[PDB]
Amino acid sequence: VKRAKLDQTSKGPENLQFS
Amino acid sequence: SIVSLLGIKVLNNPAKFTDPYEFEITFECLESLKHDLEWKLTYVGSSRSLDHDQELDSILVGPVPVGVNKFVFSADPPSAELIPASELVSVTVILLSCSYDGREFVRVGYYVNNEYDEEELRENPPAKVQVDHIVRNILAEKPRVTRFNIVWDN
Repeated sequence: VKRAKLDQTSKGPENLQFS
Repeated sequence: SIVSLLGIKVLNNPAKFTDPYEFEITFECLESLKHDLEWKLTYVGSSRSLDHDQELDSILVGPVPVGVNKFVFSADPPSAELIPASELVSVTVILLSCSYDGREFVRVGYYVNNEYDEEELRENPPAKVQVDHIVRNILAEKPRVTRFNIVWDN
């Protein structure tokens, strides 16, 4: 069973993120 | 209810039937959770071979922090082997569900429109289905959300 990284909105880059 | 679903964005819509499903799930969480959340994607579509709904994929959401959380469910597409060979089922259904400690507390149902990419293929549909020629369109703007009252933490 695969895992997904969870993004807590409020804290890091979103539109500017490279992942 | 600790985990509340806020929105879902079907990111690759429309798509090749054979394309993986790409959902951007956003939910709110009010207490820290001891365990993982489990998202499941089920394929539902009329067939003669009796059928037991196809489970397309499962995904675990890691340590769940409090607040609004975003993630991407990249579900595997349906196998050609598990869809009618003689007929293109124009309207199918995908069920997106979430579980906690082995109990589902949320189910989201969507209707999917399926048709051939070619203008002529649509008019003269072959005897056997051309899976590599189907284009799906999830009616994402219109889902049906169901809540199940479940036992959270203890």
